[PDB]
Amino acid sequence: RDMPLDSDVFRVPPGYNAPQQVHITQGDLVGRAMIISWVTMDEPGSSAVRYWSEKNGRKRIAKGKMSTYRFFNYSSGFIHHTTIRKLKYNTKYYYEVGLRNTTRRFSFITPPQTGLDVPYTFGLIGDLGQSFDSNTTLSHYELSPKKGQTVLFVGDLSYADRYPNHDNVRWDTWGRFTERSVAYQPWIWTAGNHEIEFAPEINETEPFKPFSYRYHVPYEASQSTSPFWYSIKRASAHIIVLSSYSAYGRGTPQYTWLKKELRKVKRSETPWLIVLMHSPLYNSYNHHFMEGEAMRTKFEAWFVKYKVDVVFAGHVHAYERSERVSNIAYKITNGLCTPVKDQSAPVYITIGDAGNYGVIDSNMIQPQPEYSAFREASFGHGMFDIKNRTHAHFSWNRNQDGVAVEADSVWFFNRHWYPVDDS
Amino acid sequence: KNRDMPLDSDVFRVPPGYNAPQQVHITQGDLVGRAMIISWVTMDEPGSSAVRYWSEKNGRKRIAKGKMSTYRFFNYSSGFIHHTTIRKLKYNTKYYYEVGLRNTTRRFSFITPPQTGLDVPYTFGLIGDLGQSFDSNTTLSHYELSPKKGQTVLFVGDLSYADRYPNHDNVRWDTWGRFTERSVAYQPWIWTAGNHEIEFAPEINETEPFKPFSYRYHVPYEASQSTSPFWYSIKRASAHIIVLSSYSAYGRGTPQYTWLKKELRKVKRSETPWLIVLMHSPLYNSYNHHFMEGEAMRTKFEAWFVKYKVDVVFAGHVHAYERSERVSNIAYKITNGLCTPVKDQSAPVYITIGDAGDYGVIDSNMIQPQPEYSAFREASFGHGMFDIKNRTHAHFSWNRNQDGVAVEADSVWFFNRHWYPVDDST
Ligand SMILES: *[C@@H]1O[C@H](CO)[C@@H](O[C@@H]2O[C@H](CO)[C@@H](O)[C@H](O)[C@H]2NC(C)=O)[C@H](O[C@@H]2O[C@@H](C)[C@@H](O)[C@@H](O)[C@@H]2O)[C@H]1NC(C)=O
Ligand SMILES: *[C@@H]1O[C@H](CO)[C@@H](O[C@@H]2O[C@H](CO)[C@@H](O)[C@H](O)[C@H]2NC(C)=O)[C@H](O[C@@H]2O[C@@H](C)[C@@H](O)[C@@H](O)[C@@H]2O)[C@H]1NC(C)=O
Ligand SMILES: *[C@@H]1O[C@H](CO)[C@@H](O)[C@H](O)[C@H]1NC(C)=O
Ligand SMILES: *[C@@H]1O[C@H](CO)[C@@H](O)[C@H](O)[C@H]1NC(C)=O
Ligand SMILES: *[C@@H]1O[C@H](CO)[C@@H](O)[C@H](O)[C@H]1NC(C)=O
Ligand SMILES: *[C@@H]1O[C@H](CO)[C@@H](O)[C@H](O)[C@H]1NC(C)=O
Ligand code: VN3
Ligand SMILES: [Fe+3]
Ligand SMILES: [Fe+3]
Ligand code: NA
Ligand code: NA
Ligand SMILES: [Zn+2]
Ligand SMILES: [Zn+2]
Repeated sequence: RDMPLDSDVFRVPPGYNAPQQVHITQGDLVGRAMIISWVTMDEPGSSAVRYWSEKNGRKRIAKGKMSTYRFFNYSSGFIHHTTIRKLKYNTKYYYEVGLRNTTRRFSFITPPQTGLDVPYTFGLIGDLGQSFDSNTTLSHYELSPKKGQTVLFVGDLSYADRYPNHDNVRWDTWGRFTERSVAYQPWIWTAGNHEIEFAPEINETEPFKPFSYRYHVPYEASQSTSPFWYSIKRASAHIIVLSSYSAYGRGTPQYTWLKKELRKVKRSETPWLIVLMHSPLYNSYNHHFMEGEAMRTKFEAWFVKYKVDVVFAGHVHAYERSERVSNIAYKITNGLCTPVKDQSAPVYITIGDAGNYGVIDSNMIQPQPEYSAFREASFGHGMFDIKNRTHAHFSWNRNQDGVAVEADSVWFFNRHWYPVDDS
Repeated sequence: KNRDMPLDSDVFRVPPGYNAPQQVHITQGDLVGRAMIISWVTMDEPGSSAVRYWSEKNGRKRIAKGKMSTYRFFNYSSGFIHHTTIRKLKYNTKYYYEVGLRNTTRRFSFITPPQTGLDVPYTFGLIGDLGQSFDSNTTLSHYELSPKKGQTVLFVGDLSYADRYPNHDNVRWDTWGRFTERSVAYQPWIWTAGNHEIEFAPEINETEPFKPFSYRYHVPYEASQSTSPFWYSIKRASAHIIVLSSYSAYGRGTPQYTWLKKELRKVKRSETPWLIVLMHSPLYNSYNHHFMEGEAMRTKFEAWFVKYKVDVVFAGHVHAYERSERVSNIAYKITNGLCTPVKDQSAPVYITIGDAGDYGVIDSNMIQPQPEYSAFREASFGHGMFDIKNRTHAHFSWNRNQDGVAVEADSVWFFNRHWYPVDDST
């Protein structure tokens, strides 16, 4: 069910050395920067980005870096990453790439300065892939009247690793296909298991290699030492991105980083505390049942201690919304291993249903457990729409519904600023 | 509070002569025991990485050529580290070897193991969390003086504790190398990485995990088709030893997870009936210190250990001694309430042996009451011995530093899970 190579969504932008696979993401901690990324296929080209605000109309130049990689017998084109800095808040910018030969122009709008009541609408997309289902989900997202301003992407991007030798051409197609969204609004990247691409049989033993060359993240801005875990702040939200497939034992870099990062969160500046990871800690579907248990034993108690509002994950190709529950009272021999209602705990949402390679996960463990509020095996996407420091509205849209139809929706009451039972 | 041996202690003396090799240490260099990695440091100049070696019988002297490396850690600059692999050795024979051939030569010896086989006896020492306190020295002394005669040390992690010093003062890696040489220059120590080897110190711009340890202690990880030094397998006599990394990734689909799943399928109990796992952090631990830190890895690998009938899992990290019953806790399914360990005669025994001395502190606070899964636990310094007699029987003993070197405060017969799975409860 993967879209054929000649699909319209995979068309090559015309013109000699025209930039393609253009994508942007936040480039700093607070929203004044953007990483601009693209690929040129005919020759290295310039890594310069020309950009200007609509407000001041002053054309500026930022210089970046070009890189290449190989994977088995695949050789990449020329990958460009350029960080535009010192941007004004809440301002429309135009930017151009391909300054030496064929120039292409895009735009984005910077977020407002971080603050207590700053509204912002986040899209939720996971396990996207490049099937016709993937295209429908992307269409529904961009047609949504809630108007997403940034996608929180919970992992499993291209599924290129399903192809012979992970045929990395399917990374190039995915980049051309997603450009119509991510060239104009940031996607916040989480690494999933299809990004691991550990393939010792063809001597590719470096985890996350193609993904890490193609998708950069501002990980140094939160004093992380690795691209696979990091934080950003945007509007009223503090977003923590974790790596299900990296080390998280006590004392490891990721564990150390997260422990310190949670102490740095200021709910008086960013009231909405959001965690992204690929593998869900709470999941009542058959597929990947209990894979999240290892990270849960390490980090669940911290999520409760710090009153995380919501944890988004993918991996399971379906939709699930938990109750606020915790399973943190276990001590090996005390028998306390059943999740209980816990209003201090986040809501766990699985949103890995954007299409993958066309397969939905319909097998559910029955009956629906007490910890699960709502689950359905349909393709779709989410929207987390912050109104102010106390209220955020989450909605789930199905591909088989109208683009303005929400099959599930719930009001989030903030755990720090308004801890009322939002059951 | 500071019980570390002072820099001028006799165990830290520098071998005399210009560029004399120091911190000499060996470990198995291949999968089956026909090779040895020879390692050492020269301090005055790079020197030669050549190793001269010969058996005590035929006496034909050969040269193996190795590689030199250096590293920096903050304001520390290492000396010149040599690693050289001697290959194609004969089984069960004594070899002499010489390092420092350019200037000051020093000579040592080792005895290769017998060829792997079903009924091959072999005596393994167990040492965890050694450190360089006076307690550490006593433990090493007790091991060297054992009447049972250890032939290889299985070391379950936390080596030098240099990371406790300001800027992890890597001089304390050098001292530890000189201190331990009296043992490890003559018999292999099998290295497991512990949390004191991570040395993740972003505050001083040292962010490469395991850097000083991995420069100083090499392992034959390619021999078992691992892509990382931090997890690997070796076979020695009748034992198949799997070394895991508590502080590397082990999620589904990760390199270590993938490697272990495939490696367990390669185990042949008719060739190496004793299946032994090493890791730093214990999956079963009834002490307060580090209680339940092993849960995450336990969720991933415990069921595999039972499926493959691992005989024993050795760990350190807790600075005390513990021996579990044969139990498993693998039946949990979130909502089925099955989260209590049960007797399980396919399961390994879990032994915590992280009590060789560290920086001088014992972990004495225990979970009360002693849980059913715990057979024996005691907060004393000491070390262990896993003495394989044959394919059905291995004798494990625990010697305390406060006792005579021949006294075993705890001991138990292991009955092999493949050839003789009798209840061997204490
Ligand atoms: C924070 O955002 C909430 C969601 O928009 C606000 O609630 C909404 O307030 C409207 C009046 O401004 C009201 O018609 C809507 O029904 C309501 N939506 C709900 C409750 O889901 C909230 O407004 C405060 O709380 C509500 C319950 C009323 O008491 C309002 O008068 C309050 O202003 C916003 N909080 C603010 C603005 O402080
Ligand atoms: C493997 O080694 C075991 C320990 O040395 C052997 O058991 C010991 O056998 C002695 C002489 O047969 C006997 O005096 C000891 O009591 C006994 N030790 C223990 C702890 O049981 C074992 O020998 C077999 O097993 C024992 C239990 C008897 O049935 C013997 O008759 C058997 O030969 C060795 N097993 C082998 C070589 O297969
Ligand atoms: C993908 O969806 C877009 C927007 O609905 C449509 O124009 C395009 O033809 C689709 N391409 C496919 C399904 O290959
Ligand atoms: C890579 O190798 C496969 C065979 O394993 C072949 O079919 C494919 O065309 C090769 N691709 C390139 C770009 O050489
Ligand atoms: C490294 O810095 C420490 C702390 O300032 C100092 O005591 C030590 O002598 C230094 N080591 C060097 C410069 O080799
Ligand atoms: C360490 O132990 C050895 C052997 O028991 C002894 O000769 C030496 O003096 C000790 N060194 C210390 C305690 O510093
Ligand atoms: O083999 V002779 O140099 O002691
Ligand atoms: Fe997926
Ligand atoms: Fe220790
Ligand atoms: Na699974
Ligand atoms: Na996992
Ligand atoms: Zn996945
Ligand atoms: Zn430890």
